[PDB]
Amino acid sequence: XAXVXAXV
Amino acid sequence: XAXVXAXV
DNA sequence: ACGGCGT
DNA sequence: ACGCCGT
Ligand SMILES: *C(=O)c1cnc2ccccc2n1
Ligand SMILES: *C(=O)c1cnc2ccccc2n1
Ligand SMILES: *C(=O)c1cnc2ccccc2n1
Ligand SMILES: *C(=O)c1cnc2ccccc2n1
Ligand SMILES: [Mn+2]
Ligand SMILES: [Mn+2]
Ligand SMILES: [Mn+2]
Repeated sequence: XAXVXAXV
Repeated sequence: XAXVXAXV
């Protein structure tokens, strides 16, 4: 759920 | 995650 | 269920 | 010269 590199 | 030049 | 960078 | 995540 976090998007810091993927944003799932 | 660090932004020293890119800031991802 | 997910992965990324440039000055 | 630089490292981080939650629904
Ligand atoms: C988002 O909150 C989140 C939390 N845990 C994960 C585990 C694996 C893939 C993606 C995830 N996203
Ligand atoms: C994004 O691509 C990504 C990859 N690895 C991580 C590890 C810990 C927190 C955030 C991250 N983001
Ligand atoms: C941020 O903490 C971070 C860590 N590792 C990376 C590797 C590749 C591109 C971006 C990154 N960001
Ligand atoms: C920013 O553009 C950038 C490029 N290369 C690096 C290498 C090591 C630490 C920080 C960096 N920042
Ligand atoms: Mn990964
Ligand atoms: Mn580079
Ligand atoms: Mn977590």
